[PDB]
Amino acid sequence: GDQNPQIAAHVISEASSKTTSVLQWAEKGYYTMSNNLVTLENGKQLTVKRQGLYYIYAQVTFCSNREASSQAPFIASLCLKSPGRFERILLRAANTHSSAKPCGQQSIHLGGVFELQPGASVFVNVTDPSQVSHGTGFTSFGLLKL
Amino acid sequence: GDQNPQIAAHVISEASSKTTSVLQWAEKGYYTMSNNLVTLENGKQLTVKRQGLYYIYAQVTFCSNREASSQAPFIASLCLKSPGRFERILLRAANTHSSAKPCGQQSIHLGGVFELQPGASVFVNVTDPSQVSHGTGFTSFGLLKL
Amino acid sequence: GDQNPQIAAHVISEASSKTTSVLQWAEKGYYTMSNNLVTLENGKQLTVKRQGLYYIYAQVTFCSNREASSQAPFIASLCLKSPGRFERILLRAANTHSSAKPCGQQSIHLGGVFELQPGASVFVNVTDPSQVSHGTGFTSFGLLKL
Repeated sequence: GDQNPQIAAHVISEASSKTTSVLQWAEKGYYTMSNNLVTLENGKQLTVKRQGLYYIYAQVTFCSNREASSQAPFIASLCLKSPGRFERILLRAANTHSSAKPCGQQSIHLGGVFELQPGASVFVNVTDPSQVSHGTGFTSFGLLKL
Repeated sequence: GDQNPQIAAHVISEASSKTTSVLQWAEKGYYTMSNNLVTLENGKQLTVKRQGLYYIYAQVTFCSNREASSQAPFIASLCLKSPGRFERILLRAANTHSSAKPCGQQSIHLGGVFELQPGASVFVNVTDPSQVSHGTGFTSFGLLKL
Repeated sequence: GDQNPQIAAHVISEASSKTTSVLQWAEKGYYTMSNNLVTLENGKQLTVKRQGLYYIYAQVTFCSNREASSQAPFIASLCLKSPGRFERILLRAANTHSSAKPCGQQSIHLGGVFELQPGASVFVNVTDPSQVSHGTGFTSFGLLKL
């Protein structure tokens, strides 16, 4: 206050206690939720209350074994739920593990501009949630209205 | 309409049928072209009609063999054509294949703020176009005016 | 002039001549410093003179041996100095080297939205500065006010 009412979010990773495969987040650590027109709904997803173009991003780090998760690539997907609609993938990134190298810590950065409908919402899928790296700083998600 | 006339683009990968090495794009899938002051020109490049600072980004995923493409690193470059000017690289990212691991799916994220002249334009170069991953969600390109 | 007075920066890598581990930058090559309300202070850090939300990003490429830097992962961190405050990490990315593969060129992209206080400032830490790749286009840092 007053220095906020742009629409923007930045949210921090947290481990799911359920079989997952969508990422959970919190409003903790270095977080942003600049106003009531974004919210973290659990979800866990970022829900916008205004239509328009948004820059949307995620970062996922994981630590992984090649010979153990041999299935085969890690992939993180930015996905969209719009009201009364099926779900879409917006972005995906793959990284390999590569059989048989050891618990390698790797990151993924995803980002682009998309239209959102009022009522929104965006989330992140991964193939390998147990392998995900829970920070600090390592795994995050957010958006900004342009 | 009306919810658009920011300058912004987001465009989706597509395979070239020519020996390449610049990426081709389409206005398909989750795409954005928010007004007539950006266009996808083929090219394929994003052409802006206004000067100013832009955030510009690409994401390139590829699937690659180490022992096969042994040449040696994959590199994706964000490059600039300005009117009556030579061409410049703005950003580059390298990823290794690493001789001899198998068709490993890897991604690259590129992004930064740059000045563009009226009439523009930006494109993406790669070393290894055949290895590029054509989505969905995998390979993309765009920009936003700040 | 006039086409600038957004707050934005984009700055280019340069090798430290000191034992480091924070990255040095220059206002060279494709750089941006859109006004006196951002500066590159050495530092080297980006210092803002206004409070508010910023998109902040870095890209770090490095070339690395697994068996040589065996310690074990490369990590780049976006960090914050706020006036009269301790220092915080905003973002981190890890990449592995993976013992024993050869001088592999790899990149990292970091980015998110954060609040900055007047007087600011942000910088990038790495584990392995000697391994860092000094462009052109390879290693960069910047921000934009939203």
